[PDB]
Amino acid sequence: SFPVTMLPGDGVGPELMHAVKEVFKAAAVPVEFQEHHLSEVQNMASEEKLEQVLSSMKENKVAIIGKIHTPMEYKGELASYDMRLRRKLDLFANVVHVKSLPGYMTRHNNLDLVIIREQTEGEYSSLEHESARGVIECLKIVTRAKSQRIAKFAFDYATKKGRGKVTAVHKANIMKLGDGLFLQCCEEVAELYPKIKFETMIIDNCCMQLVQNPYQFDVLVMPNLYGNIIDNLAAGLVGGAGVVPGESYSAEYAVFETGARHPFAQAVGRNIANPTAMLLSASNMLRHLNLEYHSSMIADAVKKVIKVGKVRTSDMGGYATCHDFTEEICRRVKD
Amino acid sequence: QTIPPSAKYGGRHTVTMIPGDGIGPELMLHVKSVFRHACVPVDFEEVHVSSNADEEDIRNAIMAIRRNRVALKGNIETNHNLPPSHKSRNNILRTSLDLYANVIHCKSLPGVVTRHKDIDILIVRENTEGEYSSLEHESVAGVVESLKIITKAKSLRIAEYAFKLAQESGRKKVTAVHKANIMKLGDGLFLQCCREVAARYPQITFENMIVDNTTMQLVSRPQQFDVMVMPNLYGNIVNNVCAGLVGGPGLVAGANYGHVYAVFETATRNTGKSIANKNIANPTATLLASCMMLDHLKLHSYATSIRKAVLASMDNENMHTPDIGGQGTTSEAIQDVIRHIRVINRA
Amino acid sequence: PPSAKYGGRHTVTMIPGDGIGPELMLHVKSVFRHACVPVDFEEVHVSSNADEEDIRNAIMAIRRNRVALKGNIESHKSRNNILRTSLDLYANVIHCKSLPGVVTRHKDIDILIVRENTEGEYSSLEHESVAGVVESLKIITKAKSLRIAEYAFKLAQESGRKKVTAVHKANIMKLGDGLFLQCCREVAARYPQITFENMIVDNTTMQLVSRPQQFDVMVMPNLYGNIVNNVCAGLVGGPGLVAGANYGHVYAVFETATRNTGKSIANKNIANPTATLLASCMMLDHLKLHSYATSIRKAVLASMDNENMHTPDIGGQGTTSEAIQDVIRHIRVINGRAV
Repeated sequence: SFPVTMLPGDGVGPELMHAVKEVFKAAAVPVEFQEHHLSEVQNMASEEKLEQVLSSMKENKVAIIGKIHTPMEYKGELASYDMRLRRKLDLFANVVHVKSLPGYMTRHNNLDLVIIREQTEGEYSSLEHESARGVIECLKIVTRAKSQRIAKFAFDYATKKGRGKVTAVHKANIMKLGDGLFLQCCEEVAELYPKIKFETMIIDNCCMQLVQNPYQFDVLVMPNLYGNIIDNLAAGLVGGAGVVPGESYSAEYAVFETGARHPFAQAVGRNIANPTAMLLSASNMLRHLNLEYHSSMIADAVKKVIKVGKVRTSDMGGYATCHDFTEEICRRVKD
Repeated sequence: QTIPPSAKYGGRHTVTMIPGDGIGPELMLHVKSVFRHACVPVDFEEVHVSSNADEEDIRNAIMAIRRNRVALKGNIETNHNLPPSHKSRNNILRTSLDLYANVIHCKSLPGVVTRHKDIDILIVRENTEGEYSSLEHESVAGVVESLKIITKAKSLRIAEYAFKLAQESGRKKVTAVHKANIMKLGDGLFLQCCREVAARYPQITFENMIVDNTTMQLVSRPQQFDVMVMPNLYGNIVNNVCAGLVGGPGLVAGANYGHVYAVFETATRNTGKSIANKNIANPTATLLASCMMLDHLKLHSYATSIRKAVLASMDNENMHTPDIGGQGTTSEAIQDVIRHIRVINRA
Repeated sequence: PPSAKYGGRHTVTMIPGDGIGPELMLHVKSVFRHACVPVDFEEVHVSSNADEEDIRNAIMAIRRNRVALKGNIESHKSRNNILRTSLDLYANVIHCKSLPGVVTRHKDIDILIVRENTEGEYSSLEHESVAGVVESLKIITKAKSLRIAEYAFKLAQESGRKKVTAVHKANIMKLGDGLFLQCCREVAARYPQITFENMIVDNTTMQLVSRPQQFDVMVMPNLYGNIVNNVCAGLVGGPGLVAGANYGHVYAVFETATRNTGKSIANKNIANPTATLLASCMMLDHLKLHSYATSIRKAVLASMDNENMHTPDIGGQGTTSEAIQDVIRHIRVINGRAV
């Protein structure tokens, strides 16, 4: 069998995975999970065991995590861990599919995009100090390396998945040399993939168009701050954090997580959380593990039960338990 | 320039792939299918290549190759030559890529019986300085001069490649091919070009041989040869002959290397325009091209499990293609190799 | 192109600039003339008149010859700064040496100071975060630190020196200097036959006025320069003595230590040529013409053993037309070479 590390994270994190456990244990997927429990999110004060999580990660080459929810003004520096972790696994690229699903009927439909987000640079590098009493100065960082590389990943995904045009989001009309530098690295690469048209949209003007006509876009590449922004805006369109899956690759390692942060409300293991986002990411994980059988079954199993609609959870216009929904995934995958 | 690093995002190396004209596409899809069954972490960047619009677009098609340092291609029909100005579609690519070394691998096949058996030969030759001269001006009518060119520099670069090939692969004899007995200076220059590097690898025995007797020596006792090297002019001879010894053009993997860039091509440059979509073409060469393409990505584990397969499927008599004397169709072969291809290491 | 090297006398970019260089360059022209030096000159114009692109054409001349010798000149930036960026000159050297001809307060001095030029930075920018509050940024690159640390150790093995010292303030800036200290520490393990030393800049300055003999080679970030530089300049006597040089990965430009024009002492035939000559001395040392340099070197220092050949900036009464023609005498010339 194949062993993949599982980081439950905080919130419904563990309650999600235990459904992916029952799903997997119901489709005979040959995967033992060397659970590297509790990446600390203040559930357990834990830190600099990232190398211990990397160590199983230097082995199994792939993992799926929950969400390392991040704490506020605690942990002293509260240097964001994921990124901290992210820095460790060099997970510069974070890719979140936004695929409207057959059953879910939102205010937007049949929409298919893909969000591409850098994870090392940007403001997420905790570079802050006091210039004087109540005068706080915070850094925005862009590396033309880590920007050229995310632009490099940006188009090579467009060609590999056959997409039309990528559109780079920015605010360089303000930070003329910051996003301006990043904007240049994209055109320097956009000229290299001439089969793919390429736009540059001012950040806000995107987020506006995304509520009016997000159908105009295809692939979106941006730094981290605009990323974490667009990621949550987009998932709300398709359905919310309960369905939207996410992947974050690296040089060799590849990670699968929920798309958005999490349902803000503290459902907290009342078995009212939706496992869809995990499962889709989880099947998109088997589709990377060359078990293209199991992945292409699980998705259909999940995609069907949604389009059925007889069973939905709080986030999807219905009321039904997680295990209620999870069994029906398991039931509709046994026959 | 503006060139970036070719990178491998989280597993799958991204390799450029060109379908071509004639047999090219109908084979590539099996190579895809072979890989996809073998769970090979290699993604493929298709690029429509030529005979549809060989003017400026292909060029946007060069770029994909200049990106990923490794590509695999089929063949392109020759230009009509109406332009009659160089413009070898295949050639242009190897020019703007500085692809100097051309390498083929004629090996005997236990399932392909030939006049001779137990053959293993690696052939090496240049492209822009290994003679094969163009030019050819008419001084006055009825008189034409051709100007074969040797460059001492590219002669040593192809020489060092011949020996850097032998040591990494555990070979034992490099044998130069030349006609220094007739063009004392041109081929003697290449000869002394070989002698210089030959002393830098003393463990590797070195030998020269005249192109004439070398051809004779092939059809009689070709097993004596291990590594052969010549300028590009004499290659067409040695290549097509060593090709036919172990079988035919559809059994020889090929490769054009650059100082950094590496392209994989079939041993025999046959368009097959007459066997279009006949489900007939011999895949065993094209497959073997993917084999050494994996060996160049340092993934031998898969190139080795693929290689043992294609030898495996070929040994049953029924799988041979018409071009080598069989009665089967490609679809049976590809699947029979896929049959032969077990789930090593998956489900 | 290639560095031009027509067989016979080599070609060097020559530019007098503002200040006494034009008066100086012709006297160094007379020094190279008398010493039968097979070195020609291609003089190039400079700033404060032909602003912007006109200087670039002259740089394009310096783009040819990998070596030049210059005087001093002078929002935006300076011409000397714009030149060393346009040539990526990242090794500014000065040779502070005691002179038997002028007794200072201390004797027995031989010191080579090398700093960077973009690495020290500190001129990068600044922002008025609020009224009255400014952020200035020290910039320490690991690469350029190593690269200037290598230039220090390689030059020391070339000039036979024994000791190389790291001047820093990592005790207060634990990271910027603490990166530069360990940056030199990696290099020092690769030159074990050379003793390596670190020192706070404070205790280093206190040692200069008390025991400069314990200093062979001093390497530091370019910020600390003006302090250590202009101190070791006045330690051997001041500006008109110490010879300067700006090297690069291929290019190498020589100049005086202090960039002062001395526009007050203009055409008075008063200014000390000592440093401007010593700049040609180690500039010939770069062209490996050590024979021609070892002559001019000992010739001026023995000609300076006289008190009437000093200049007012060091205490004497003599003019330049004297000591110049006087060193012309002390250059022993037999059959067209320096013997």
